Amino acid sequence: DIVMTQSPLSLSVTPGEPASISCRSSQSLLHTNGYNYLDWYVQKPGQSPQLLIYLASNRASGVPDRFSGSGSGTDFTLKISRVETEDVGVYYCMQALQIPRTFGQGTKVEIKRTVAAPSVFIFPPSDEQLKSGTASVVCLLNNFYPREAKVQWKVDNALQSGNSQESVTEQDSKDSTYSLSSTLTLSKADYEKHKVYACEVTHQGLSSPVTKSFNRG
Amino acid sequence: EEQVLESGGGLVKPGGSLRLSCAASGFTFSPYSVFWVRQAPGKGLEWVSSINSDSTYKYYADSVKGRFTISRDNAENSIFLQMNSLRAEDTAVYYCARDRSYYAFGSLSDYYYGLDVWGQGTLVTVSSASTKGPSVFPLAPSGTAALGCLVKDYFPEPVTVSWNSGALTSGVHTFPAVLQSSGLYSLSSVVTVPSSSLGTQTYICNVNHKPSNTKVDKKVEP
Repeated sequence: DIVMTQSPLSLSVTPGEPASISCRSSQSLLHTNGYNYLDWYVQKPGQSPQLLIYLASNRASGVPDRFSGSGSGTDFTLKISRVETEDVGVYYCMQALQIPRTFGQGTKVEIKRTVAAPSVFIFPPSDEQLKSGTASVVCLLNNFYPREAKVQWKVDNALQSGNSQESVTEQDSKDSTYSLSSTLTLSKADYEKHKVYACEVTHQGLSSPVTKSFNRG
Repeated sequence: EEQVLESGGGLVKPGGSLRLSCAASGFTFSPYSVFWVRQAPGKGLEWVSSINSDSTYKYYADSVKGRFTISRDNAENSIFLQMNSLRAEDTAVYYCARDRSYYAFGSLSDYYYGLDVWGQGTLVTVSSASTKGPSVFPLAPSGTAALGCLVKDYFPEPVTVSWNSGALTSGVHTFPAVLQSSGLYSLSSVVTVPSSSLGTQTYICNVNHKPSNTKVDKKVEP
């Protein structure tokens, strides 16, 4: 079959700056009719995948003119001349020379913006949840950049390990920020034994870590 | 030609069967080859199957050969993918896509355009685990206040969360579901609102889990 490889696998670009993604095939995509059978697609958070470029260098109708493609044989490039905030997504090349159709790994495009510290909130478990026998404590980091953050849980000043999970949103298409949840899970029995619950957040945008805390349990 | 919609996806046990459908809106499928492409959990795109305009050329990825069968019906303006002997690793979002090219009478077009109309996708989950509807808990607000709903212990994906019947969208973040140790999913949906509104505005999260036919509303109050 034909194997497709993209480089890089991740890009971070300031709005207004150009971005380039390379695609390499394991054999030539140049057909004897003179055309190169390489497409580019984009998949954005919660949307139908979109055709950007076909036959290596042709922009599909409806696609902004900031997009162009080039290359021949086994080496191809998608270029975005001036990135916009809505360009966040994953970009794939696909060869259309042979069956099976094959895709590159995907290249994630992130929009670079100025550093933004998270707003932090902590939520004790509801009285309602405690009836289930489990207690979830939720720490929310809202609207921050960059994505990297450390969240540390302490229970009566004892550091927690192995009992929390994180989830992060896709980058916002307008403000280029992320939000993150950290959820600490313990038995109602263990929750009710301790008094102070705290999440400490460490982030590029915070000169010193921020702690949010509550008393109960 | 403007849209397609995939349906038929859901939870099935390994060894089981499902039939997916892809229906065209705003154009007719008849002139075109149609492709199925899937995306396994947090991974990239992989081609599954294709069928040409008159059904003489049906192609399948090696991984599904002999297990999947593609077909089409003009009267219904639809393409179908019958999936038999399902495997755990068939778990994926399945997309249908119209190729606008002319294919002569098979894999290579001299009049190529490409896959220009794709659907939103339908999730197929292949697992021995049982369906379970979520429990929904409020995240009560303690300037700007944050509040939310914890949507806990459900299977399979997906759930949908809205706020105030869709009236509240600004400031909403619904987190990607995370698989817990138990093999059940959990997520939170949060929104920020004015602290001064808490006494006079109602906040209700609307949670829908189609796979278990559960629909829950939860009032979030201080």
